[PDB]
Amino acid sequence: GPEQREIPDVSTLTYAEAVKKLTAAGFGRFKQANSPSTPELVGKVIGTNPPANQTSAITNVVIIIVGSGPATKDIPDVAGQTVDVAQKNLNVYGFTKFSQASVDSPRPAGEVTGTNPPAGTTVPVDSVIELQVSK
Repeated sequence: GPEQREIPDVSTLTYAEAVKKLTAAGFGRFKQANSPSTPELVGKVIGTNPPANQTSAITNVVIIIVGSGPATKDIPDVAGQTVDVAQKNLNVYGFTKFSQASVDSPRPAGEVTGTNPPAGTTVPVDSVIELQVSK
């Protein structure tokens, strides 16, 4: 038997599968990374550095990359309503981290004038949205 062990091809199906089977293969040295990719493949391994078809020495660090599917949303238009009410509606369908930018109030005041990124821009929901409010 070689010092190299074969990497199970169940990794492709799920990270959980990868780890358990690879653990049963004798590997205990891992390096994990995840990269944003096609959301419908979230949680599965999208690639390992040691191949599933070749045998790799068990002294090797297995670099396992997980397919990460982030929650992203387009910032909607909720301008024309109050800062408090706008954040509330937007939060339900969008983001939880807000920042406020003061813009000059000609006629509207207190009400949301718009968003920092142009409406329709899709960004990670974990990212901070800046709301343009009439000071």
